Amino acid sequence: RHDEYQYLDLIRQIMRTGNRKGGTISMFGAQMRYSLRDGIFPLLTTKRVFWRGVAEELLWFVRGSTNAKELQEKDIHIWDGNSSKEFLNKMGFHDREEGDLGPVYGFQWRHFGAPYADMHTDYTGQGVDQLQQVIDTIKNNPDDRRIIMCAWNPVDVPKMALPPCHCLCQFYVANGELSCQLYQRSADMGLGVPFNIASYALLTYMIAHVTDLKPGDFVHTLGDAHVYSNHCEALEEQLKREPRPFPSLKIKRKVENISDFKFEDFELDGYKPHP
Amino acid sequence: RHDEYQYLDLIRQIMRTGNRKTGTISMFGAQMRYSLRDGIFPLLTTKRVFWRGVAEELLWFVRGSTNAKELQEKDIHIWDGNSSKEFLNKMGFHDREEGDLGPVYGFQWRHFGAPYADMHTDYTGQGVDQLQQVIDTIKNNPDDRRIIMCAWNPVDVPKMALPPCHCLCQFYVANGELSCQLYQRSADMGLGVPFNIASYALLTYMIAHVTDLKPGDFVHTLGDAHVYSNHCEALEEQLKREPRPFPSLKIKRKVENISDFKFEDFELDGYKPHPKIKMEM
Ligand SMILES: O=c1ccn([C@H]2C[C@H](O)[C@@H](COP(=O)(O)O)O2)c(=O)[nH]1
Ligand SMILES: O=c1ccn([C@H]2C[C@H](O)[C@@H](COP(=O)(O)O)O2)c(=O)[nH]1
Repeated sequence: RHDEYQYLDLIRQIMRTGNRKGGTISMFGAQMRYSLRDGIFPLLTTKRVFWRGVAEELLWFVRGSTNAKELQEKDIHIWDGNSSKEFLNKMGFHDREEGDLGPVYGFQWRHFGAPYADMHTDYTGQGVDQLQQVIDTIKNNPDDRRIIMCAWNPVDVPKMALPPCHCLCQFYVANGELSCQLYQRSADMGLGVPFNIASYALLTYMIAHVTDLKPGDFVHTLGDAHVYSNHCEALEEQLKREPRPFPSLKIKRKVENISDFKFEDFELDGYKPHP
Repeated sequence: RHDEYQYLDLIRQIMRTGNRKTGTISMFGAQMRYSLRDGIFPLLTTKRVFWRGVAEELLWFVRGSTNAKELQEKDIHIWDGNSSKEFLNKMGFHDREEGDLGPVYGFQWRHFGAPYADMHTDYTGQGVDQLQQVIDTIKNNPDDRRIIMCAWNPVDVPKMALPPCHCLCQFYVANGELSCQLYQRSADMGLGVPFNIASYALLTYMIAHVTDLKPGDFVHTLGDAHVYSNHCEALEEQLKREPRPFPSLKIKRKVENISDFKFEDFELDGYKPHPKIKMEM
């Protein structure tokens, strides 16, 4: 059975048995598994996913950036509404300049625990570089059961433009394969979840490449999994669609370090989503 | 189907198809759901679980303690091997006194982000009191999707006697019920997982009681779920056992705040487990 049916089945289950809150319909606790083997890339097909946005945002997290203007320069506007000087003033951050998202993902992955000042501050050597730590552990002690990267930082969540949906991820190595599990506290099934699967499947492909392992599975765990009430009609139309075979992903060259990837290094072949 | 079959089915699946890597046999990524409704308490029945240890350890976390001697005074020795002055010296903590586990669960739940000194330091008002925060959010904004308590603190994990297995938990409210999901990075299916289910089911019962809600579900999510190779014979004996109906749990009085619970406040009725099975190191 096509892996995308897990996603469609959960949407069907939520709309048919979920809890209505004043508007969403939700369920609590779900888990999906997507194979990443033999070049398979789980970019959902029953609706087009924003591949360019997935990859550019992930490269921006890997650089440790908290500056939304670096995404805007690449025509990525996912963090726009939360980076305006007007929105930042409404939250309570008065000396915060346009584009400064605060200590969001990039900062937590590269500098967890460092005191945040602004998006231009040199944080070199400050805090825990969890992304490099996971790479070092996968290479040196792959059976380790603490290969974790955490973005949910209770100290910093109030300083962020938005609290992170992707709380932590854990890696696992077996059979020459790298697997990843993501704990996502809040999942908009309609518009958020396909993008989120692609982000963490892509991070797994990147870390596998630089650790000389093959991608295994991406395990997606959800907390509050929900459908917005105004998307139900559109989702009933999407549930009529049969998933198309997933595209393949190849990395075009031997990339040495996780910081060395560029958008052009990815070759996404055969992506044929429904209209 | 009895909820305990989810646990038994995973043990069977791990031994049959798990990855062989002391040797472990493991799978990555699993999820179980245990109903906590109508007074049902998921204290596993295929082996007798240490109920007084589950409860006393949880009350010790709620107090914010990191002192294993407070558990020892109650004849609870679960944190002993990791609190000896010899073990603490091997880890690299030289000025650490006997019983000082470092900034483990109790400290992270009550004082996340505070600088840890020792187990006797007064941390009043320091760091984030995530447990009280969870309670305030459930009472004031129950639809909130950020009702989280995190014990995985990358800054403090190197100072802990042991890195936490229980990384975070999230709460959810619907139809007057409180549910909890635990993300457990590492799960020993033999002796670890039954105790761990009981701890977070009990925490859900306690928070539901103080927030005027009814317990809903406990969702248990696992990362590296495994069995030790030397426990396979014992686990094959456990798999022959049929689960008995779960016991019930009642809270004997109206407890106002999460910090006010005492072990005598719990009434666990009808616990009828099969005997313990030796699973040693
Ligand atoms: O990567 C992301 C970011 C956001 N959301 C959705 C989940 C919720 O619908 C909303 C975030 O709102 P809160 O859970 O923080 O209230 O956006 C996702 O699905 N994925
Ligand atoms: O509450 C706990 C604590 C420990 N363990 C088990 C999991 C592993 O077998 C071991 C911890 O070792 P690491 O995962 O930290 O290596 O103890 C549990 O199952 N539950």
